[PDB]
Amino acid sequence: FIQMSVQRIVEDAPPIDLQPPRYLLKFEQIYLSKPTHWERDGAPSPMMPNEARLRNLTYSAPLYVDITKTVIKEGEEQLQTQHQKT
Amino acid sequence: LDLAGPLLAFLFRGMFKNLLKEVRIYAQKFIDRGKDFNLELAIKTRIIS
Repeated sequence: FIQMSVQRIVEDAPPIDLQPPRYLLKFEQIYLSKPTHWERDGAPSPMMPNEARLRNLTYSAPLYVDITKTVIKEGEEQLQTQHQKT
Repeated sequence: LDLAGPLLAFLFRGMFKNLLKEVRIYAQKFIDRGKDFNLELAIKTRIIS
């Protein structure tokens, strides 16, 4: 599931269509990291299952996806801005 | 037999579609002026999480 099915679900989703100028959103790839805290000061730290059990935390990992946003201003130049690790 | 992978895929398709729907709604509401658009505030991580 984590390796194939998440990528398939993200990719198979229809591109968002919006509008005057017109805007399109596409999702390129997904990335998963090792499980990590978001501690209250924002500092990263690897979370061990024992600590998750003790502190009533949830043992989870953040999901990032690259998003390409293309804006059409009718000026023949559609500007695409790609965002890494969203 | 539906194991963890199919069960979570079924659970995740709808949540990702809801994320897309809310991005559409917020983006449309914010772009009716035509000013600009930014992604990072238009995505609600709480939905999936």
